[PDB]
Amino acid sequence: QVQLVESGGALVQPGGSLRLSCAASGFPVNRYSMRWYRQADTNNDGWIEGDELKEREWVAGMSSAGDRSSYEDSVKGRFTISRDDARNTVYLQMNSLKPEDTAVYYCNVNVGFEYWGQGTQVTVSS
Ligand SMILES: [Tb+3]
Repeated sequence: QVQLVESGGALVQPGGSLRLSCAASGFPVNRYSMRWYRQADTNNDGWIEGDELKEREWVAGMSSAGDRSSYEDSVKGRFTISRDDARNTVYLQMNSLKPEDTAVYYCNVNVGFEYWGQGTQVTVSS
């Protein structure tokens, strides 16, 4: 069936870089637009909990043909979305990471229903 599996989350120092992956099963990533979302840690405790789990912040997206990408303002220039069609995987490159980027990151596709993966956490902290 349709499945999305995020990986690559880690603890990173401020200013650091990371690449997240979203491995898709059940459909081809080069036939669907794919998006990254996050649920951020808004109370600076290093956890995503409670009302933080009721949020839906769009981070980045790329079109099915691969020729149109978009980013939320707060990450423009710092993050880059790409994909590897052979690995059926979408990536999110992060640079110049900030504490405000601490969040669980989720990839998303619409295959006749709206689907999100189980998420991977990035923590930006000292
Ligand atoms: Tb929290």
